[PDB]
This record gives sequence, C-alpha cells and structure tokens, in this order.
Amino acid sequence: HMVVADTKSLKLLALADKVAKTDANVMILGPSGSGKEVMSRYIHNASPRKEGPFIAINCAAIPDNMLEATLFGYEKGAFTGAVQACPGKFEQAQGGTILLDEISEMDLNLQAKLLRVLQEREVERLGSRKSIKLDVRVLATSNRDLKQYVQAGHFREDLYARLNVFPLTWPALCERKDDIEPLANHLIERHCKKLGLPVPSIAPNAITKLLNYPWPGNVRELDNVVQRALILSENGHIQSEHILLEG
Ligand SMILES: Nc1ncnc2c1ncn2[C@@H]1O[C@H](COP(=O)(O)OP(=O)(O)O)[C@@H](O)[C@H]1O
Repeated sequence: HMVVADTKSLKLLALADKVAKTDANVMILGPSGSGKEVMSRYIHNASPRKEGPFIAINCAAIPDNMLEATLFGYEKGAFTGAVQACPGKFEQAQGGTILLDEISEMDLNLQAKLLRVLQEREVERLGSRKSIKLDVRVLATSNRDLKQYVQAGHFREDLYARLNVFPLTWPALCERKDDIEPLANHLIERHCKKLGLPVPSIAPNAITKLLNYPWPGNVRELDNVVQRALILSENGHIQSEHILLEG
C-alpha cells in the first residue's frame, strides 16, 4: 500500500496508472530510499497482470556473482558450483511482472543477455540450448542517470532505449515534503501492527522537526528515525525529544 500526499507525488501516480494499464517497460528512477519499489508493486497491482506472480531481484545485492545464474536459471553443470538444475527469475515471473532492481549493476555482458530476452521474448537457462517462451512484464529501477551511464560506456544504449520508453523519476524526500507526515505515521503504524501494540500519536513539535530535516537517506532514514523514536518513547506518544537525526 502506497501513501502519497504531495502534489508532486500525486502527479507521478497519475502517470503510473497510465503505464500500469499497458505492458510497457517501466523505468523507475530516483535516489536510494525513496521507495522506487513500492511503486513497482503498485504498477503490478494496477496492471492487468495483478493476479499474476510478482518476482523481484536486486542486481546489487546478489552475492558470489550469482546475478546471471539466478536471472536466467541453469542446468546441472553450467558452472563450477552448479550441483543441481534451477529455474530463473524470468521463469518464476511467467504471466506476471518481474522487477530488475538497480539494473545499472549488470555487467555489459549480462545486459546483452537481457537484451535478447527483451527482444525475442524468450529465455534460456545456462548450459541449456533450449529456449523458453516468456510472457513477462518488465519493470526496472536505478539510482543513477542511465543516459550518462550509457555515455560512460557502462550501459548498452540499445538496452537503455528499450527501458526508457516511459521513465518515472521518484524524487527525494525533501523535494516532496508533503509526503513526510503521512509517511511517518504510516511507518509508526506498521511497527505497532507488527507487535500488536496500539499506535501512538506524534507531537506537533515532532512533526516540524521531521519536516525541516533534508532527509539525505530519504524514506529509509525516516524509517530509522521513527524506529528510534518508538524505542525511546517506549511505544508511547512521540515528542520532539525522541526524534534524533544527524545534527
Ligand atoms: N510513497 C511511499 N508509501 C509507502 N511507503 C514508502 C513510500 N516510499 C518509500 N516507502 C518505504 O520506504 C522503504 C524503502 O523503499 P525501497 O523501494 O526499498 O527504496 P529503494 O528501492 O529506492 O531502495 C520501504 O519500506 C517502503 O515501504
């Protein structure tokens, strides 16, 4: 469930609904921590493939260089370490939506493999010559200007141009300050609901303290400050004294 309130955020959801209805590749830009994922799910849930699978994979957090292996899947013996066969994330997302989180972290070669998938609408596991028909809607995210990243020669221009049909730039928290208060209360609410506690209120002085912080870590920091405040207030009424930022 996504909560927006700023007129700037409302304009983005207005666009999001328009692409959700289609099968177009959506590219969600913006800084780290602005929740450019909870929007992809929104796009999924607003898409005709809502009832379908929703497969997410973070290309910047897959250890032991298993990004390629987990995306396409592999047969037994495709590489040293492949003791078993394994379906790829594209196969798991059949009839639904796949999210390529932080897509700017794919090596140039993996981007070439991804391109063929997008073009031919088919995938083949590592060590398999047999192609698998794919009916999958593609979403992707990046916290870096892909255009200049293409210009830097670290990203394929053709891949960028296939993913930049309908870009959406989810802005920093300080450029959408009207999102801050509803967002804070939502985070308070999800933690009290996670521990069966009644949700407490937040003081006026606390809100102002929250509004006048630039939030360099954006919503992922807001979540921290709130968790911190809930610890300090012992799940009670949050005052301007339980809110510790970085100043
Ligand atoms: N508009 C929003 N509504 C509700 N939750 C949000 C919103 N924006 C960010 N969040 C929260 O911020 C957290 C981080 O979002 P995430 O999509 O992981 O950011 P990023 O992908 O940019 O690192 C999530 O827990 C998410 O619930």
